[PDB]
Amino acid sequence: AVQQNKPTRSKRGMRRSHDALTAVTSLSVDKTSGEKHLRHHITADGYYRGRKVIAK
Amino acid sequence: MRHRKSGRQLNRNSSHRQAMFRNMAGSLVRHEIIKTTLPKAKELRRVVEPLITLAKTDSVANRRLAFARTRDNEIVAKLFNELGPRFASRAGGYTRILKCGFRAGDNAPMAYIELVDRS
Amino acid sequence: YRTSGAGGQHVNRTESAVRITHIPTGIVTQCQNDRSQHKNKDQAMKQMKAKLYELEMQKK
Amino acid sequence: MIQEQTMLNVADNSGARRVMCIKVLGGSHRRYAGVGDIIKITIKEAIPRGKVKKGDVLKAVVVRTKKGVRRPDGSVIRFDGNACVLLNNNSEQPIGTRIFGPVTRELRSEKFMKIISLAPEVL
RNA sequence: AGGACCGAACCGACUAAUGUUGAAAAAUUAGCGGAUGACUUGUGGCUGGGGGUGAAAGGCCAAUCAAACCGGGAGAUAGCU
RNA sequence: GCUCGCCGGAAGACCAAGGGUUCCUGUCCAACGUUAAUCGGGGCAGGGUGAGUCGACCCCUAAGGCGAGGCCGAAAGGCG
RNA sequence: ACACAGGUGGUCAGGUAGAGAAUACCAAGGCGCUUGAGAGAACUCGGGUGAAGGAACUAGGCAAAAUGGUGCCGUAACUUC
RNA sequence: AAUUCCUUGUCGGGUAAGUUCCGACCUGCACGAAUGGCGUAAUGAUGGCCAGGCUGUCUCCACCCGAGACUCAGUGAAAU
RNA sequence: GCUCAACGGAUAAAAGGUACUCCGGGGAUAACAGGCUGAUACCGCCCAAGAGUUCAUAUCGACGGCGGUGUUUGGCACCUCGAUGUCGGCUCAUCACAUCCUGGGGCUGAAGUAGGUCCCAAGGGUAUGGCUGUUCGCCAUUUAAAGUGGUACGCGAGCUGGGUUUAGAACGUCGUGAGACAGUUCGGUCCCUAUCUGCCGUGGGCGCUGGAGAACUGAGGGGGGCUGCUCCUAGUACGAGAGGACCGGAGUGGACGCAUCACUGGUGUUCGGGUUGUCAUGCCAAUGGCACUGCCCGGUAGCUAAAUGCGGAAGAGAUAAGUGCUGAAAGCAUCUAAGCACGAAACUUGCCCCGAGAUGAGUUCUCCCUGACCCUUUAAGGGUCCUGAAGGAACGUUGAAGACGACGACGUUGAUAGGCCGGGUGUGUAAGCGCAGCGAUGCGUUGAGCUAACCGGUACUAAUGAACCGUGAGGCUUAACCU
Ligand SMILES: [Mg+2]
Ligand SMILES: [Mg+2]
Repeated sequence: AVQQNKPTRSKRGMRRSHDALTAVTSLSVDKTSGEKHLRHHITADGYYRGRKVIAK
Repeated sequence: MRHRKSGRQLNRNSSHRQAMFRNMAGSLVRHEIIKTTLPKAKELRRVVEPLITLAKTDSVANRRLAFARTRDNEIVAKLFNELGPRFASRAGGYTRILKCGFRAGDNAPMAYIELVDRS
Repeated sequence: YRTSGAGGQHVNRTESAVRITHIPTGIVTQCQNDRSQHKNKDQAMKQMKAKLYELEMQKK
Repeated sequence: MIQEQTMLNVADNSGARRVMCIKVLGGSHRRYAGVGDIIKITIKEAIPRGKVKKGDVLKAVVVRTKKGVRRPDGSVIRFDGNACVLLNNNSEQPIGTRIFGPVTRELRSEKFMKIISLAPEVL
């Protein structure tokens, strides 16, 4: 229900051990607008797989 | 478990899943491309990719499921008059999915759904 | 066995209630008079004995 | 599949009308029994003068089940009435004589060659 | 005609699940009883603590009642922790 | 803006009581808002309530409250 | 003590169905209730359906299930009629 | 017996089986006549007992519908 | 001048109730539980008066005697009173052996059948209801049997709250009374989001001394083990008959567990039909929203049991009790002492599952890497420029895989989903058009129309070029070979 002792801050490191984030490995570069974007996602400009998939 | 099943609850009851794809498919036919979330595109691949099966071929009696879960007849007048003859030879796959970043206020994964022959 | 007098853990948590029966005839005799079971068992020894003298008597 | 507390009808001319199973027999911890089976029953309703009496405790064989008995083709045989034929407690033979309604082929045995010979209809 | 009848509002709170760091310092959801009278509810008015009031249960008197609250005697007194 | 959904002897309109700027515009997003907020009953700055007939006041009076004198009571006061 | 599932008096009474100010669906009118978005395990909270059996369950048919309107026929004990 | 210790008194009923209940039995441990006695239609969110109907109460649980739980963002307590 | 007699004498002078209660404190002191103790209790043993016709010792055992158990009632007041929640139930249990069923024996006052008692044996099995808060018990009817105990007389941060044990109320009873009753009867709030330990699952890290991909071996651990009945042997043995077997064999059950959806069903709010009231689609005709999915009627896939397949072994070893064989000590006798055989659901195996973090990190099988230099505290050294393999992760499509993770399938060469065609499937003969009928409605097209999860196909869409990660022949020591 509730603890009987104060937990050690060293345990607090051990509980937060697996709690770390994870960044992106590599960004998919466009081949026409020539810019990095998310793999299997469109660019910020509206490009995907080279072509202009959406006029913004 | 949901072995061999098919259907996402979408955290909504079935009467609202009914009534939401009314307007969502009801406006995609209008503007030919819209911004929605990706599970409301991926469950909508069980919905809108069959809601273009709605858009196959004109009779008189085929004006009616496109009244039924749509409450609309103007969009009926767009489908079999213009879009039926548009997609006259495509045997499936009338759409395309564009995962377009995340929604601001809740980090919801958005996407663009659209038609294949938009231009 | 236990009696079901009022008091609880003085009553129900002890074996203050006795029952003495007969092997060849089958004549039970209980007692729950005082708190002690030997104020009951030995009393139920007397009451079965009081039945026992009547067994020849009621028959005859 | 008849458990306790189950009202059954009567299939012979014994005299009872309503019986009720109080014990499933024939096996250790045997929770259920279908046709071809023996149950201890009481009698809840009888005719004003018959072979029986309201409250007699005796055995019976189960002959018609609403639940169903299967055959090796896959065909399951259900009924619309749950009736039984009353037996002796000791000789364990049927007491009545005139069998009412149809019965099944699972009922036939050396113990029950007697009933099917008196049955009006055997499937 | 009725301290009549079924039953809304209204009024009560009998059962059950909830809830028990709550939506809520007693409530909701389902039902329930009364619902033309010994009815219910406004606006005021009056009764003050060994007193009040009470179809009475030590009930109620500003979320507190076998002696209200606030201030003072008063740093009551404590062979007790 | 387009549908959709709910309430509808109300989740609509209207007052008293009570609140006392919340009202209307402009501006701002630190805090406040159980998240963001470009928004707000938030901040800031401006506005905005017009009466012989409506209400109060006012003229009556009830329960009641006070009380000249008056009566009673150590005093304070009690009753009228 | 909160932008609190509470409490708070008066006035107002559209349509269809309906005895009705019940209920339903609605109009006028007003809102979608201040975290969302996923996933579709146990597990509780609510719900719906259930073979055969029908109280055996249990302290206890608790709750659930069931009954339900309007006419008409018919209606026992007993009665303080 | 809302009163009876013994006491599950005895008998009858009821049930397959009834420490309950309903009839008697009177041996009233320790009823009793306005701190009333006995009876009583109607009445009761009153106590106990029995039946029909009814059904996941149960045998013996299965399956779906939602609200959380779990995943990700934003915020972010508690008793100890 | 005082039974100041509670007699070193609180006052001349003083009774109660409190379950409406309250403070101050106490494990200095009660009630449960633990503790010690074992009187009592329970369970054995010794003696043998005798009973048992005779015959103590088949069966029993007077009078007595000796132990064991902690298990009854107790004793004690050591833990706990700045809290250790108790009766019964329910849910789950687990242990003991002093064994209830099953197993193995010995003796019998054991013909058989059936028992009696004793010993071995704890693998597995070991009722439902009526009554009552129940426990217990009685009863009914089962069963192979309905074991007994340890467990805070197991189990309330799991449930229940009937009983006891608050305040309300009443009787009987007691007291003048307020009130009280191991007297009853009616009514009466069961809180806690889990830090740790423990447990059930499921991951991450690093390790196993070049790296990677696999297959395993199996240390060790777990699961599992029940039984009736019928028939044969056989009416055989036995017995006078009645009755009725051993052993061996077959069949079918019960109960349990695993697997499963072909069947038989349930469910199937996403398939379909019927239908009520209302609202809207200009209006009819059609639909649709809402009304618990509005109310029904049904049904695919899936999930499911009540639906159907297995499962308990046989076998081996070593044995327990027990039976022996040779055989001295002990010219005989003698299962023991030397030797030696048999002997049970216990044991170890045989059965399945887990399993090399088995740090003792094992095994075999396959793939990858054969670039350059500086530094000084010269080595399992540090750094720099080329190189980036096997493969890996990441990302997307996804799953009869899943809380997440993990797992599995697939990413254009491609069938991974979705879509599409084909098919089946299920509601049950659509709409519109005719036709008849005053009409409601019926008939013609008509298993038509529709069709969720499904079966066969289809690249129609969505599964991206890359990049990332991991590198560049792998310590020392002898040893053995080869040169
Ligand atoms: Mg942490
Ligand atoms: Mg012994």
